[PDB]
Amino acid sequence: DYINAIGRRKAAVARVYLSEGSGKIVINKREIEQYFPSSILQYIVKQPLLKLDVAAKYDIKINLRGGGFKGQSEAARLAIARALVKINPDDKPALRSEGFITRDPRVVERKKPGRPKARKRFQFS
Amino acid sequence: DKDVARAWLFSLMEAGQKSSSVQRRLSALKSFYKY
Amino acid sequence: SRSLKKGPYINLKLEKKVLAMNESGKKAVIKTWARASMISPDFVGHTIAVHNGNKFIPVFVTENMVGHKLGEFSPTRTFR
Amino acid sequence: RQILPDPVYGDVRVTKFVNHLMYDGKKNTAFSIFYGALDIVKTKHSEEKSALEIWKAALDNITPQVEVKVPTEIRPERKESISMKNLILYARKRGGKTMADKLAAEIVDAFNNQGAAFKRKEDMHRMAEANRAFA
Amino acid sequence: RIVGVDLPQNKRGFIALTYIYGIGRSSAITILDKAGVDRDIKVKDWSDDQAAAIRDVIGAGYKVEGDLRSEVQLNIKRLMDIGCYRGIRHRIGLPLRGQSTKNNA
Amino acid sequence: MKKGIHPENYRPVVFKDMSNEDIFITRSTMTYPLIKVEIGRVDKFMSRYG
RNA sequence: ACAUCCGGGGCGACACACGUGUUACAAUGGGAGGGACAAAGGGCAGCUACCGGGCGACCGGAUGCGAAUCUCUAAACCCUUCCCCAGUUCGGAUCGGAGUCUGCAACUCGACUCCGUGAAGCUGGAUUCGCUAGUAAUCGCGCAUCAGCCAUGGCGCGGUG
Repeated sequence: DYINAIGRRKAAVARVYLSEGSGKIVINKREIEQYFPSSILQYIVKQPLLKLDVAAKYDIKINLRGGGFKGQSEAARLAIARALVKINPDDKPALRSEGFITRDPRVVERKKPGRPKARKRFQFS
Repeated sequence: DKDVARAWLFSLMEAGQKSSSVQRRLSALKSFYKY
Repeated sequence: SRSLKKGPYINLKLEKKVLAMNESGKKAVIKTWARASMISPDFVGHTIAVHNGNKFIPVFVTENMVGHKLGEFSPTRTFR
Repeated sequence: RQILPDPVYGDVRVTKFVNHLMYDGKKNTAFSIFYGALDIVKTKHSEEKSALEIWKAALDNITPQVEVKVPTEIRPERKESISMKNLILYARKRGGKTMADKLAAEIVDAFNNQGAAFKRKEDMHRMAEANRAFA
Repeated sequence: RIVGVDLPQNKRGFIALTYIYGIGRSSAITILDKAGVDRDIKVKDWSDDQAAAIRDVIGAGYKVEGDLRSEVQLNIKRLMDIGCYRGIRHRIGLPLRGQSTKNNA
Repeated sequence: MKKGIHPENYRPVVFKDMSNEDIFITRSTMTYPLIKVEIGRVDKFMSRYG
């Protein structure tokens, strides 16, 4: 069968379809090691499976859109955590202990008029 | 005028002898800032 | 510079005056305000008084001036 | 704020050190510098120890104890922060080819108990012991 | 040695050719490509044939060294003696490419 | 004349121009060793526009 | 004539002083080759699919789109390699040459492109300013005015953090 989930982080959106299998994580019709050629990014994406010892037990298909690499990896991690919670509701405390299921609401602040940036001000003198 | 003196020392007087009345005021400020 | 497809920019009235003087064979001074006009080979040997804002600076065109604008020889600002 | 475990060692102290090391938000560059420095450390002092153990011992060696605000005790978090900042700052000040090489040299020196960071710590200790009466 | 110029003997071709007056990075790359010498070869490693090819490409084009110096000096002298705006700006020592003074040199 | 004070190794050497096919032989103090040695405006206007 | 039309100048001059900024002084860097990820916003004489010419700015045919439909949009990042501490493969000011566009017209006084030249600058005293989390720092993208543009300014957007 299929388990559907969605994660969000900044401008990145991840839609994750999870199914029974062994190890195939396919992102945008690409392998995980080819889409994310960074050990840190791969670890971020595959964090909840390693925490719940559910690795080597599923196939995941991910559709990511928007943002950069870190935002996309965090969104994918959130989506995988939500899918795991949907599959088994008893792992919610374990995932909460690490915070994989909390939606981080931090976004880029709007630039304000009369200022070079959101908070940085001009040199008064 | 305005002394630099790290922190500002500004004064302004309006008269025909402003260049001296301002100096009197600034002398008062400098003495008060001495200690 | 100016695109080569458009050719050089030369004031038509000023050029007509210069060729009229060439055909006549006489010598005189041509008073002009066309500071942006390019100097052509037909301009060599004449005297052209170019306006600079408040007077007419006279220029005697030589062969090394061909291809330069007329305003490069009539400075507009006075400094001392 | 939350601190991510280090990808290689699973430590928060490593991530904090990289955060101190980072310029302009280039965390990948800072991580590469730190891992490289550990590599020269393990290739040079190859010592019946580990690569991260030497770094931890160096931080513990160059950490200070008391700080004159009159002397007073130091919180553990400020102690760790000042130790990391001192190590990085003197590594930057010292000469060398690459930042990884400079950091590895300073880590080795701090472990071997001599260096600019240790000199700074000893000077702070002397300035602290100078004012024992007002304490 | 090459055009009367001794190059850095331990540098690659595409950098060491820029030490000649009249050749930059782009001209060095183009010269090496037209002569058929790989640009990542040290000067000391150039064969006699390769040095001859480079010298012959430098000749027949690429006005360099004393010829370029004399040409530039002649151009500057002509510009100054024509008495144009740029000529007087060069004679007096002020910017002549539209830059505004009173704030910067 | 004074033996020893004068520089030694005054062998005969050949100077060869690599770009002029010129070979010379001398006794420069440096079977000859080989040393390789290397050795208007109107017209422009008419060309642009005419 | 302190009213009014026009052409040519000036508002762009420089002994210098002050303020606000942009680049740098490099190894946490600079080149060369390859791989990947945004959001907002604009578009009718405008953006242009796709071909052909030019090293390039651009030019010539042709297509779709008054547009969630057709077009304009990445760089920091990652991988391989060189430079190995130098006024250098750092820096890119100044000046010389040749061009492309806009416009009746680019001299004073435009933007961009291609060659060449390649300066001061080795992290800056007294002093002084900003900020407290998706913030500072750093990276690129877009818009207003607008024939063109001196836009490094103003107003916004997202990336890494």
